[PDB]
Amino acid sequence: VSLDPARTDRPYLLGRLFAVLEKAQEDAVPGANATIKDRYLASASANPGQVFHMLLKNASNHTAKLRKDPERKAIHYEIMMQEIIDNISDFPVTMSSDEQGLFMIGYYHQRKALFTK
Amino acid sequence: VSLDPARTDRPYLLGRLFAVLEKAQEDAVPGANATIKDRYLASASANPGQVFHMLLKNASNHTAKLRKDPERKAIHYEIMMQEIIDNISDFPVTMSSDEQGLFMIGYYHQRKALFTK
Amino acid sequence: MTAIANRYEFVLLFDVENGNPNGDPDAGNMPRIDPETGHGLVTDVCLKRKIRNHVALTKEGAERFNIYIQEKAILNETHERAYTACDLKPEPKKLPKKVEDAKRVTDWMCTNFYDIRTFGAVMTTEVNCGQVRGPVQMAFARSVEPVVPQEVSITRMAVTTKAEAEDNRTMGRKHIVPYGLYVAHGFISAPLAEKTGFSDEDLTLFWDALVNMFEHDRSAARGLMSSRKLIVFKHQNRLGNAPAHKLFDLVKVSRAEGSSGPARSFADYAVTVGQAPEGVEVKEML
Amino acid sequence: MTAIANRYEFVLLFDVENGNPNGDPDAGNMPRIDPETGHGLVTDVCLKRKIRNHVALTKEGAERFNIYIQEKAILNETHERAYTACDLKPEPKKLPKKVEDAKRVTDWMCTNFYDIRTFGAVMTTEVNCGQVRGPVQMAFARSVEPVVPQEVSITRMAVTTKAEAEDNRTMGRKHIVPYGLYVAHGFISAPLAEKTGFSDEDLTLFWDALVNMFEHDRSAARGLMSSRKLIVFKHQNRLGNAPAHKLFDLVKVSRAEGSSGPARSFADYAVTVGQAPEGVEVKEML
Repeated sequence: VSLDPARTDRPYLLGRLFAVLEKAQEDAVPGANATIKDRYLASASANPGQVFHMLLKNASNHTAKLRKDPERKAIHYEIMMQEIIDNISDFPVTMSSDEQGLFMIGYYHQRKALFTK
Repeated sequence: VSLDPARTDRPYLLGRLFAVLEKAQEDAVPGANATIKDRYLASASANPGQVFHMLLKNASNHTAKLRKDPERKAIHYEIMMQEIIDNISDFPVTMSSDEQGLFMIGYYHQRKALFTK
Repeated sequence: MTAIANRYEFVLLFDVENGNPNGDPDAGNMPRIDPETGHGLVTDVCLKRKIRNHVALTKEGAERFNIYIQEKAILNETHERAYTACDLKPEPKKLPKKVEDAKRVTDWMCTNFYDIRTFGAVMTTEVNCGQVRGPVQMAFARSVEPVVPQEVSITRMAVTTKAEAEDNRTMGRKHIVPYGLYVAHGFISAPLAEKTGFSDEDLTLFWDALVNMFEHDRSAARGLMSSRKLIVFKHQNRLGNAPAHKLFDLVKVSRAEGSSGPARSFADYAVTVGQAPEGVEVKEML
Repeated sequence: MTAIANRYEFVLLFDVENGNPNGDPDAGNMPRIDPETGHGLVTDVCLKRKIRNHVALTKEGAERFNIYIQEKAILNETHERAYTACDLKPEPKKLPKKVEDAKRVTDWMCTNFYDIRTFGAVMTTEVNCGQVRGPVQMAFARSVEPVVPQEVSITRMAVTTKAEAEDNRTMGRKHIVPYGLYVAHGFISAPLAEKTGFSDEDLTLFWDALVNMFEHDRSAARGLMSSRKLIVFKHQNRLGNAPAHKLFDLVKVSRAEGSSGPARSFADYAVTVGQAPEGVEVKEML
């Protein structure tokens, strides 16, 4: 039992997306006291459409920044975003509690994978 | 300890998760009134699918609280959380009276293991 | 005094907001729940307590409307009062060996005490006046959806006791329910009523008590509670014309169109009632 | 000191800017939220605290306006003082068996302490002085819309305590809400007031304190807070004339036209008040 690239359930996809935004941010800005996780974990799971919209602004800004320097990862992450955001039809305003459980699994699963290598 | 780290039985896993959560919380906040057990034991058993996702919020907050300090155990717990959850495909809705018993077992074995030096 | 002459069934609906409806005296003080499903529960005793409270408040000692001084009284005294009021020598463990006076040591009660007339009581006690069954009965209340109890923390200015260890000096807890909707069932029996005299005016007062129960109940922990619906089925003869379970099935509750995940208001639900057989009369506007 | 003779309800509105309205002591010190839906919450306890503060400040300890819960006080001793004032000594666990002595200690306490006269207290400690229910009650405050709390890192140039590297600067933190709008409910009951002598002058003082609450508690962390609206419903009888929930539905709040982004000022909202039923009077004190 591990990460399934084919689950195609919306709250699972949202969890994966969250996890990889965390990872990309990490590489963006070293040395931060607090991660986006610590800041937004709860909110994200309660109000998808609310926040998700917001975060992508900053992510855009960052990837804009990061092309100057020769270093890359971040093109793999931009592709990973672009896959998950194409599979997600739309952003729910809110999720049933039981669904907020499944969101945690997609996050953890995805994280572990990225934890490797 | 009698703990079997390769059982992979869902209720057993759940119980281990519970125990680890409890330990984390305990470490976070010395001098607390009571334990997680005391507050949420019943509910967890009753409805695993509704409570675990709330527990994991607080877990994060505790970890955050901890890690900033030289007592960076709390990184070690998070890795276990990763490992445990990894094996789980989804949360149950309901549990039989039988797996409830199993659930307990897992809890206890893990508890003793943590308390080992 | 003229008893009713028909059988009755009814259904009641009510909800809560950020409150504790009824604390479990063993589980710390958490709300009562179904251990298997997580559905909430409310004891009937609670409801009856409430009704007695309302009656005492509204009637204020009017004749034949006493409430058996249920608060903190020594119950056995009223039995010997019935014995002495009936001119019968009080008998601790046994009723009089005289049928008429034996029943009188209870009929005195029935005349005096409304709640005895309605629910009955156990009276075989260390002063024996017998038993009563009660023409009115109710069952447990069950929520339509699972509930998730919450707990919060409290500070304190000061210290009660000689806590000389020597800010925020103390913790405390509260237990609450974000939202929930409840249902209940009840019955009324005419043959038993004939045995005590439960009459029509009492029935009207009972309806009023049900409508206005919660308004006088405000407290710290209670939160906000209110009643929503009330449907009454009235058979056309002393013995009903249909089974009870068939009637309760005519009422159905479901989510509104705008489901939107967690429920937080009455508006989230839709309520509908079917049509009854010929022998049953349905009045819901109460 | 006659009690009031009508039943009341009211609604209160307030907002915050760049501040923490209530840090609840079990999540670092983050502002409290509903964990399923992301609306913010404030406890009644806080509010009550505030009101006590304001009364103490304004009246300056005038007679019969003392406050019972003072900072780091000891309660048992106040109980004992009441006992001696009514000229009795306490039993280690229970009130005096003489009903009049218990009535005198309780009446003395009620007469002297304003907050007891208004909210009640649990005096069941070693020095037992009884219980009070309190005529005034309040519910939880809930935000109109979801809130998105933000955390701000800060640093200190000076050094706390000596170590190996100690000018090495610490990082501290602040938790803040950008903007938010809250709603509250309350009730007042005449029958309980009759048990304590809660008079109308106390009611006017209560209104005054409620409108001017926030103006004296400026602090580093609290940001900017203010009160916006206050509506009171007055029943024409010692017992109500309509259900409470119907009244609260008369006041609606919604997006002001043209608002697109997240709310950032009071002006982004629109508020209206409906027409009250016949038996109720509606006033806007603020």
